[PDB]
Amino acid sequence: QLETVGQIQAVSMSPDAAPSMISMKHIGKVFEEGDSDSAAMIVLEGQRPLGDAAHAFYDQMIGRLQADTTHVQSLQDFWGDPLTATGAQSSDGKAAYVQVKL
Amino acid sequence: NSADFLVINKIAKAIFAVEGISRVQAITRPDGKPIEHTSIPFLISMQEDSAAMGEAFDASRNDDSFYLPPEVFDNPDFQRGLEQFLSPDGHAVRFIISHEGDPMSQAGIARIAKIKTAAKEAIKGTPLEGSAIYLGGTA
Amino acid sequence: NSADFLVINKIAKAIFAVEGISRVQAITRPDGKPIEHTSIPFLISMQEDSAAMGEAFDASRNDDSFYLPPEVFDNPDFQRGLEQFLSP
Amino acid sequence: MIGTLKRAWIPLLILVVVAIAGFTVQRIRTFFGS
Ligand SMILES: CCCCCCCCCCCCCCCCCC(=O)O[C@@H](COC(=O)CCCCCCCCCCCCCCC)COP(=O)(O)OCCN
Repeated sequence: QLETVGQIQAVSMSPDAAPSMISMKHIGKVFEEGDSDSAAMIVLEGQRPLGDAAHAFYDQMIGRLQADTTHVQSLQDFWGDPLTATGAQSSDGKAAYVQVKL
Repeated sequence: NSADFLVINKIAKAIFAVEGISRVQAITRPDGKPIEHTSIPFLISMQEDSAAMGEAFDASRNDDSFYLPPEVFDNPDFQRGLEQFLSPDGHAVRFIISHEGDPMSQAGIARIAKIKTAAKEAIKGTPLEGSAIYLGGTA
Repeated sequence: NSADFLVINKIAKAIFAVEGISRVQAITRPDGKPIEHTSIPFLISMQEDSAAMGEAFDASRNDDSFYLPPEVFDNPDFQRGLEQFLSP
Repeated sequence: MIGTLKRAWIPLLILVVVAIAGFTVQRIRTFFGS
């Protein structure tokens, strides 16, 4: 049916000549992290401030995510590093996130 | 190197000073807040009056002045943050910018040219002048 | 006088901060680049590391601070440039 | 001659319209990216 072929042959949203697409491809290439525009944000939110079990689960999660080479191209930890940890955490400490490049 | 981190912090500040920009994140600002122990009461380093000054400049996140010694590029707990923000050969640095309101409004889209202009005027007259400025994102 | 040269450097930087302007040239900046050894670590002065801050603040041509002590107005290497920029 | 260009005024008007439109289109195609 028409929808199957339309889903097979989908085309990008932005042209290759778009300065933002040029910029995103170049940024991803220079930092050795993929040639795409996609990126998801795995937010994890806790009803109480995120503790050490949260960090253990998060470490396991990023381990499982990095291992899949087919779809996950990279991810910026920023929370598994104490120097940048507070850059991936809400002010009240109940939420944290990690960006994954697809 | 310590010389080109002053220009990196200058770019970070010049971007953070754009209107609808909040929470710029750089290597000299690894969590949107400046690195402690880098403001002016620490470039100057009896002490009980020069310690309260450093503590008043650390409690305010004051980052008008800034210095990071060359002793941090071999600090083993700094390389995992140095790899995220600088290219593996150090030739390119990246800043992660957040907006205040809606990124995809009419204003969050008019802020893109302003971010590029701010970053361009920050390196004017510095040894990084003439560098290529790439701005990717969703807005 | 060293008091008014701070306002002069302030005017130089405020003009340099205009968007389409490059290479402002003033007495406190006689070649579009700030004068060396006037930055923030040179009004401060364990020593070999402070000499590293001194060169890091000059290898970036930083100009967030400027003093230029008052005994440079009698330096003969200064008058030929001071006559080009300030009135007689 | 005017007598013969007014039996073929429709194809001539079509040519001039298509030419102006095509030039304007190939001019506007260049603005994006640049
Ligand atoms: C979005 C695109 C729009 C672009 C185009 C805008 C419109 C442009 C209008 C230009 C008018 C040119 C057409 C001239 C028609 C001439 C008529 C003619 O030559 O023959 C008639 C002769 O009748 C006359 O006497 C007309 C003589 C006057 C012609 C003078 C041209 C006037 C130009 C008008 C200027 C308006 C331009 C507006 C531009 C924005 C009768 O011939 P026929 O019955 O045998 O043909 C029919 C069978 N195919």
